[PDB]
Amino acid sequence: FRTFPGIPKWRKTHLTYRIVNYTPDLPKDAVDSAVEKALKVWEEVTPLTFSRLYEGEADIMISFAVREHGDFYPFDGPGNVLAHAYAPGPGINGDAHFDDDEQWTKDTTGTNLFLVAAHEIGHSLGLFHSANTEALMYPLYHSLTDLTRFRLSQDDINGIQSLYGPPPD
Amino acid sequence: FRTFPGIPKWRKTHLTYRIVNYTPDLPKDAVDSAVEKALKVWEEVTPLTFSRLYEGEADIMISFAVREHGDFYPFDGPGNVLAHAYAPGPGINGDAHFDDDEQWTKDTTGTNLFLVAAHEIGHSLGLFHSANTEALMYPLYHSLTDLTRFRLSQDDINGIQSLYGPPPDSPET
Ligand SMILES: CON[C@H]1C[C@H](C(=O)NO)N(S(=O)(=O)c2ccc(OC)cc2)C1
Ligand SMILES: CON[C@H]1C[C@H](C(=O)NO)N(S(=O)(=O)c2ccc(OC)cc2)C1
Ligand SMILES: [Ca+2]
Ligand SMILES: [Ca+2]
Ligand SMILES: [Ca+2]
Ligand SMILES: [Ca+2]
Ligand SMILES: [Ca+2]
Ligand SMILES: [Ca+2]
Ligand SMILES: [Zn+2]
Ligand SMILES: [Zn+2]
Ligand SMILES: [Zn+2]
Ligand SMILES: [Zn+2]
Repeated sequence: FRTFPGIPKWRKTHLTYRIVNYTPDLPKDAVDSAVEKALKVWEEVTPLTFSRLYEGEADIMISFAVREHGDFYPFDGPGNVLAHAYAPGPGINGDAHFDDDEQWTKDTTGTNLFLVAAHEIGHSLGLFHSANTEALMYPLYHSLTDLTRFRLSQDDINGIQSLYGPPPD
Repeated sequence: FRTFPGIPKWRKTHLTYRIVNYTPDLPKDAVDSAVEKALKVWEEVTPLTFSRLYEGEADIMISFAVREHGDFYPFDGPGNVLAHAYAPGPGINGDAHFDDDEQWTKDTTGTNLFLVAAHEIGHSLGLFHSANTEALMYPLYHSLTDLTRFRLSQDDINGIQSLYGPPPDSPET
């Protein structure tokens, strides 16, 4: 795993998230579920808890975008960069952006929203790209048919606990 | 990507550089622009920033030299070795020297100063020679045309970020 104990991690255990907009690719219920599931992968092995907001600035602002979208890193059309996120902090830090030029799907027939969102929130919590190839934090989208086999790698758990510790239970 | 033995890296996130002398090959402003652009490629993907000094010792002392020049490794005349730089650290470390027996150029008609300067500053920041053929840090200068297309390869990016991490306000690229 790769962390950089200069860069601040979140100073609190309870984080807020807000889904700012929805992709035409999927039913709003699936976006909500994918995000919820992605957040749970991390709450499970740390003492981090999350709550949703519908107005104001949540710590982790989640949005779909295309090309230029208000930050210094424009998306690139179809494929390649699927989404990006910023490490802990105020403002844009902790935010996660998803490229709508990708076809977001609940299965593996396009870009699986859940898996990429899980990786993105990784970034939102202070995790950087892992060198380990089976890690969720590995920067490579494998059109991984077996979503039924997904499991956070020991590397991912080791990395996120390095910053926040284990769950209290 | 490779690092120097022992992972030396700068501890400060902000470094100073000073251009000590100028080559007869190019006007001074073109030398300055090539160096600025060479520093900029790395600034863009790390938390590192740089500031120019015009007197005294900057972390990264940049100079043109020929044959013996006051250090352990004399240059070798036209061709072959083009420049050499030192790993992060005090004094001579972090410095970058360019062989003036090469024809330093703004384009590809001679040895592109920008390109070799970018590889040298790589060295000054802690990166060693990549075994990956398309990495700026591959130790071979080549028959490249499009300077316009220039972008650090992922291997160079993963190298320098393994050392410094990415820009604080930026995603990992
Ligand atoms: C080294 O840069 N690589 C990158 C930059 C960007 C990324 O990691 N964003 O978080 N891409 S990506 O968008 O293709 C990507 C994003 C999420 C992911 O989840 C499993 C795997 C790959 C891969
Ligand atoms: C033993 O290493 N081989 C070497 C030693 C020396 C070097 O790497 N200086 O940094 N050379 S070189 O001078 O030919 C060289 C320098 C810069 C460069 O930038 C794109 C490509 C090649 C190639
Ligand atoms: Ca894209
Ligand atoms: Ca935020
Ligand atoms: Ca879409
Ligand atoms: Ca020095
Ligand atoms: Ca030479
Ligand atoms: Ca010359
Ligand atoms: Zn963005
Ligand atoms: Zn990523
Ligand atoms: Zn020298
Ligand atoms: Zn070199």
